[PDB]
This record gives sequence, structure tokens and C-alpha cells, in this order.
Amino acid sequence: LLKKSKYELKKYNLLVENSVGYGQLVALLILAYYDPDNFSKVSAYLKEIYHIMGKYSLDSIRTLDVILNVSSQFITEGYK
Amino acid sequence: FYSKIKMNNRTRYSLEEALNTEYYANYDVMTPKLPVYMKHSNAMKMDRNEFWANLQNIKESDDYTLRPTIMDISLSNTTCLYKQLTQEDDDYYRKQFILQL
Amino acid sequence: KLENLKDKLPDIKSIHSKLLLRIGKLQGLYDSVQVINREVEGLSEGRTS
Amino acid sequence: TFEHLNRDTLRYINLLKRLSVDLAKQVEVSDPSVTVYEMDKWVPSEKLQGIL
Repeated sequence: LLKKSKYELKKYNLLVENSVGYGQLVALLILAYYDPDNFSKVSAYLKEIYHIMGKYSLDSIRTLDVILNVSSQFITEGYK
Repeated sequence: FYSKIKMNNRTRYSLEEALNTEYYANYDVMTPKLPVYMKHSNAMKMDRNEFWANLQNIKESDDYTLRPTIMDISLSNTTCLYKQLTQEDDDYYRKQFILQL
Repeated sequence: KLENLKDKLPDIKSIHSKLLLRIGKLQGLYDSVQVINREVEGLSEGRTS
Repeated sequence: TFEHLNRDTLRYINLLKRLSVDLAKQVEVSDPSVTVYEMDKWVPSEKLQGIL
């Protein structure tokens, strides 16, 4: 109990620890590939990602894994 | 929701085949990225990009710095929960419930 | 800062009423294009008057 | 109010590309040296573009 509640970082590493916080991260990336306007509002989608994984304490390693995993289905048209 | 996208671009594939009756067509049911008249028009781009540019100046100001998330589902309000998951126009609130399940 | 929440409310009533205006405009462009595609279909049938 | 402004800017995004009714194309050509035609660069008339 000393190195669980005093030293362990409070982050969520799997897709079941936050089904609510990871469910809004995928649906925001599905939305970003269906915009006609995608180069004028790049920095409007980052500032909504940082507010999603700050509110729900999502991991920073598993989050970069979900971004590279969803963006490989849409690599033929949107790679810019 | 998926039967308004299927029947929109299946009639005009039956209408290519009649007007210039040289070539048949079976394409996919996809996202036609911009139709033909929204593709190359700088009068429609420039007034649309200055609508998004003053929607960000609301969300960059130091006044509306207390606000919910764009993809947020309500739980308290029983009226807005039925109005988010039943409108067949957005369909990003019925994809979260499938991902959560 | 949350005590008033008074002069910060009508500047969201403004940007929300312009967005409901821009929706109804582009919902009207997709209803006059569907008039052009009802005439070009009927005219290229062969029956004009 | 923010819960209404957020929902009406997702159906504006979902209306410019996804369902997005478009025109049916008649091919007109004038020069006799083309012989190949890709149906991506078909643009409408000059009188219809000014009206739309």
C-alpha cells in the first residue's frame, strides 16, 4: 500500500480503464478525417485532444498508439 | 442514416448512364469529398474559413474558459440525452455508445 | 468570476444564431440542385413541350 | 447553450462532405484532340457557377 497510493502514477493504460475517455478520443479522430477544412484547423483539434486526456487521466503512450492505429485506415486519402 | 446516403448517390449513378450514354458505372458508396462546385471556388472557401476563425476566438478568450467537451454525452439532463441520440444527422453520439459497449 | 455569468451569455447567443442561419442556407442549396436534376432527367427522356 | 452549439457544429461538418447532394454531369467537349476524359475535372457552366 505504500507504493500503490503514494508512488504509483494515476494513469489509465488500457481501453477498459476508461471506456468513456477513450471513446471520445476515437470519435474525434473519425471526425477529423471527414472535414473539408483540415489544414486551417489543425491546432483546433490538438487543443481538444489535450482537454480530453487531461480531464480523463489517459496515458501518453497508449494515446499515441491509438492515434497511429486509427490513422492507418485513412492513409490513402488523408496523409497530409 | 445509412439509407439516405445509399439512395442519394445511386440515383445519380443511374443518371450518368442515361445522359452521356457512352459509359456504364458502378462506383462505391463513399464520401464525395466536395461535390463539384465546392471543390474549386474561392468565394465559398474564404467566407467559410472566417467562420471557423471567429469560433476559435471565442474558445481562445479568457472569458469562456469554462466549458464542456465537443464530443460530450449528457447524463443529468433527460431531454438532451434523447435529443443527441435520435437525430439522424450527426451520428457521432451513436458511435460512442457502440465503442463503449 | 462565476457569480455574474451575465455579459458572457449573449455573445454565445449571437454565434449560435449565425450557425443556425448558415445551416438553413446550405440546406436550401441542396434543394435547388435537386430541382436541376429533376429537369435534366425529364428533358433527356425525349418529351419536351 | 454550449451543449447546443457543440451539436449544431457537428451536423454542419456532417453536411458538407458526407451526405452532400451533387450535380449529374453531361460531358461537353469542343476540341477534337482530347480523346481521353477523366471524370474528375468536370466543372459546371459559367452561368450556373455564378448562380450557385
